[PDB]
Amino acid sequence: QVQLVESGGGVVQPGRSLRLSCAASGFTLSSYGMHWVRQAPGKGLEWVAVISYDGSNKYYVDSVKGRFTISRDNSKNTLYLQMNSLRAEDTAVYYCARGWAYWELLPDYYYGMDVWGQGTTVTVSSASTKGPSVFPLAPSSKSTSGGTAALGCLVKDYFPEPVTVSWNSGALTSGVHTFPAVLQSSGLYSLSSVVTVPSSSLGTQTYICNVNHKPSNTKVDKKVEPKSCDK
Amino acid sequence: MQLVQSGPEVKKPGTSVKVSCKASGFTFTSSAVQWVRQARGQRLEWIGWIVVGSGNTNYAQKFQERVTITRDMSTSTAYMELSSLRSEDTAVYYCAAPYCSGGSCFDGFDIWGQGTMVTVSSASTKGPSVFPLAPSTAALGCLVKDYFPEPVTVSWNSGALTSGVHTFPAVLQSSGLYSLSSVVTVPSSSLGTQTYICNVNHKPSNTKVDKKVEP
Amino acid sequence: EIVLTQSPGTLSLSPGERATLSCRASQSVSSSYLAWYQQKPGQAPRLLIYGASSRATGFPDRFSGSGSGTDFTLTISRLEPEDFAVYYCQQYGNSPWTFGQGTKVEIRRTVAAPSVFIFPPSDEQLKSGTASVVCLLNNFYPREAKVQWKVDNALQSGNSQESVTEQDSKDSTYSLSSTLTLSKADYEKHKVYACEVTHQGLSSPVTKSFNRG
Amino acid sequence: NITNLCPFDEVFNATRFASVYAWNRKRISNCVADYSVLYNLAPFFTFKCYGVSPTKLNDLCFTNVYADSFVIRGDEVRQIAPGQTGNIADYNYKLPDDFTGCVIAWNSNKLDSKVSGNYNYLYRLFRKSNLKPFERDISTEIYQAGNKPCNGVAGFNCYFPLRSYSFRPTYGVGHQPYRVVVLSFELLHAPATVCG
Amino acid sequence: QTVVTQEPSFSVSPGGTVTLTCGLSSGSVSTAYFPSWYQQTPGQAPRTLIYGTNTRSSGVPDRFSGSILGNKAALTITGAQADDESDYYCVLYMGRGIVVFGGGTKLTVLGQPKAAPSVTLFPPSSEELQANKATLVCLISDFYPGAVTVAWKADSSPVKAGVETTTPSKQSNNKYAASSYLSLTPEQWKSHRSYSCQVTHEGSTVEKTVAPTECS
Ligand SMILES: *[C@@H]1O[C@H](CO)[C@@H](O)[C@H](O)[C@H]1NC(C)=O
Repeated sequence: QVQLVESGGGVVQPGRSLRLSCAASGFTLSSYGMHWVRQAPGKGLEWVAVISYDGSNKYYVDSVKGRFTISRDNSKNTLYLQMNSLRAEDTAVYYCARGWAYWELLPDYYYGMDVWGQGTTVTVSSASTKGPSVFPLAPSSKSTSGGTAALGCLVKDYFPEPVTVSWNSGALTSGVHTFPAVLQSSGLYSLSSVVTVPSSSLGTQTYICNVNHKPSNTKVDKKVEPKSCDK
Repeated sequence: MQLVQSGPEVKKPGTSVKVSCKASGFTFTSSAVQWVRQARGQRLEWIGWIVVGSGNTNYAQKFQERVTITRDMSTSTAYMELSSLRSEDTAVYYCAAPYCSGGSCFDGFDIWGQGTMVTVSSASTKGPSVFPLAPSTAALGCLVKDYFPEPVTVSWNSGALTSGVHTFPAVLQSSGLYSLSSVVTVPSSSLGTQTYICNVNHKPSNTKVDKKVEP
Repeated sequence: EIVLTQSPGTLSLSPGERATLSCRASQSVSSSYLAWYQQKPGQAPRLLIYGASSRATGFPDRFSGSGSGTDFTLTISRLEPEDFAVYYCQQYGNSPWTFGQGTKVEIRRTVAAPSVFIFPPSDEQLKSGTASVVCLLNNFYPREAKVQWKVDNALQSGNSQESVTEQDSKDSTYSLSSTLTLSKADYEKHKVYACEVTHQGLSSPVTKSFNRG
Repeated sequence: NITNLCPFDEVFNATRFASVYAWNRKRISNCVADYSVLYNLAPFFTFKCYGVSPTKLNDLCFTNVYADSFVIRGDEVRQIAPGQTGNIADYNYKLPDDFTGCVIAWNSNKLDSKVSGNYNYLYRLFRKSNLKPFERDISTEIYQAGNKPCNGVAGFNCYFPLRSYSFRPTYGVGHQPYRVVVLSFELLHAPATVCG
Repeated sequence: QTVVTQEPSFSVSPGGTVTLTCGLSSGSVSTAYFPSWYQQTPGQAPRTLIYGTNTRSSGVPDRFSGSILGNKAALTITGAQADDESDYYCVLYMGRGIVVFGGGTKLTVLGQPKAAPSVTLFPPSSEELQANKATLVCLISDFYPGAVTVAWKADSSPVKAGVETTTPSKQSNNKYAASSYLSLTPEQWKSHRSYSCQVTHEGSTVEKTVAPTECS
């Protein structure tokens, strides 16, 4: 089955270098040209690089001239993309696409791409990797004017994405909302996980949220209690 | 060097339009052509561009629709199609094209046309009403109303005497019609001697009107 | 795209001039993508200077100019007599290829008094076309012209026909007239007519039509 | 003696074809040629030759041959010929005056045209020269009429050429896609190649 | 440098026929440029729709057609269906290594009507305040469509400092949700008597307020 595997994505410090790898299953890369095209969140797709079926010529876009390299290996059927002199604007998800062949002789300035793989994300970030900060989120005493109230955990100032949040060791799944994290002014990440439960459950069930971060290898458990504004 | 257009048109308001530009004096294997709009005492407006390498064109914001151009590679001519132009388009169209020979040539539009007369109205071409003007050192003249937009020429019985002739232009009226006049002042206090004329001719429907003027 | 609106408007000049023609630009238009066309009344405009770069193939010398990417200028010095007509800015490069406004030139001369005379309508209007009063002037210099009327117990300006000619070949002089068409079938409600024209050197003339019928 | 033949069916019966500009240039060597089977084709069949009687070839033993073929709009099949003027002749493909051999033309109406119309063939339009017969020319840069440096903006007088065809599903024979193959074998007989 | 222009976004009721246009600001578009049309759903890989300007990709339903109109590549869709709402992209070719995309167009099918938004606000926790740091979280959930505006008031005065917004994201219930974070110090959090987050969605304005006295 014609499938492409992209690997090497991740978060790197600015100005460094890396090698993105693409493996092809189903056919031989020597019979087709290949495309790397990137897409940034909140942006549109932007053309990055291509290689023809013969390896005779190589073209790039003006923004990337003289700083990155593309190469291919017919023996093991591999496609290598060398990233050098990285800058923050290149944080995006990249895809490898396959186009028409010399098998089907078509005019020059070849027509490109028919299907592609999942791609992989890269983040050129200067922020350092440090563990998350976890706090509870208790609805106000005046915020319980309905049959259901929302309570949660707020995680902030952690790096990098992703981070996993669970409730009562995964025992609760209904009513849980994990809003996506956003990058702040400091270049860090923060989000909140909020679950809705009815008024009778307040004070009768113990609720704990578990936060796990693989890159920092950090696991934290935090109890959630609706602040009883008594006296 | 030579660029020829179509003739005058008195055409009904609202079917279609044919207009032509034929060129000569240069290699018309590869060139460009331009079409513009111009009305009397009025702004100059862009219409379209083509030429014979490929059917390609663009149009102004007011003319994307209802405007088409035909290459017509034969005879070095090109045509253009109430088209679907409203009544307020009694304007001159002209033609434009640069000189080219061999492929590399000039940039500007030096070869230009001569103009075409397209008129949309009630379409009632009849002999214009011509009226005298008795004088009151003095002056007097000739008037014409119901004065169809064909260029009408008024003479002074000698094909001469241009010492104060006042041929005035034409303007739209409430009925959509066009009126003009021609008035001359007398050289001296000699109104009791010598007579002039209001000879007026109409060429398309050849009608000749003749009369004396006397106080 | 269209903010051309050339600065020179109505200017009159005698031979021995320092005329400056200037096109404004919405954006920085590349050189050789401009044109200046000379139109003469009665014929098509001609191409003289393309892109403020060089003159045409064959045309009079001693006038040419190069301008900036937004302010495109050229100079006219000691013009020969027949170069008195309109100019036009023409733009390339950017679709749509819009055009300019136009600049007019003429010569000083006097204005004092064009129209100390008047002509009443003829008596054949009872069965003629339409009751129109003719009010003429001769040798008025400026383009601007204000004409007023005073009809007997009638103050309406819905319909009024005025015709103006161009400059005179012999003396470069304008001249116009007002052919005011009004109600013909009635011929009763309008007895007293007037055709007044005002100029600074003309003061307040008098135009009292003789009572008709 | 030998029972080995020249592979020709793969060209005549090809999976797909070439474009108007550019072409395949195929080389054949060390085999026997029997063009009698070439007689078997559609009745719309044009086979006109120069330099030899059309049937007296199999006994000949001349040198190498070159293979190339493409598709052209219907009328100008006459326009391709030795040394006469023409836009395709002076811009895409010229044939030497002293050429030996010939070309084969036939109709491909049903195989090519689609109901909506297939846009896959196209030819150069603004070459500022007249290319010699039989030299390669592949290029994609936008043409410039000279004068001032348009600088790759595709504006006035700086035109991108080509203007691919239409190939309507139904149309007159004048604008009907025709498949043509140009056959060229050399001479001087010393590198004897194919023979019979 | 050539730029390809596209319409931002269209919304059409189901079952209709709509046209999408891709144009060139520098000149005419010919079939030589070889227009191509692709579709993308966020977070997934795009799928080939149209190449050849009249040829549909393998397995593509015949409800989509491609053509050229004037100087603009045109895509015609007949029988609008819910799954068709997505981003759409045109691809144009300049010779030998210059291929460009358009501005993109988001196509949405007019299906479910307006959904009432839900506002929930959280003042800074006691532990966070003890950490000499304050953040108020005003979250919006179950709003449709995603066109949303936010504002913050302290003692009825607009506040633009310390505010960060989250882009709305589609939820499992075919709705959008997001939140806003107001970052303030405990002293200035005590400075004002009240703090409110206001949300505007399709002309509907919702205010939600807490006061420091509630956290005392
Ligand atoms: C191509 O294949 C068909 C199908 O058998 C055959 O009839 C025809 O002769 C072949 N073409 C040539 C040139 O032999």
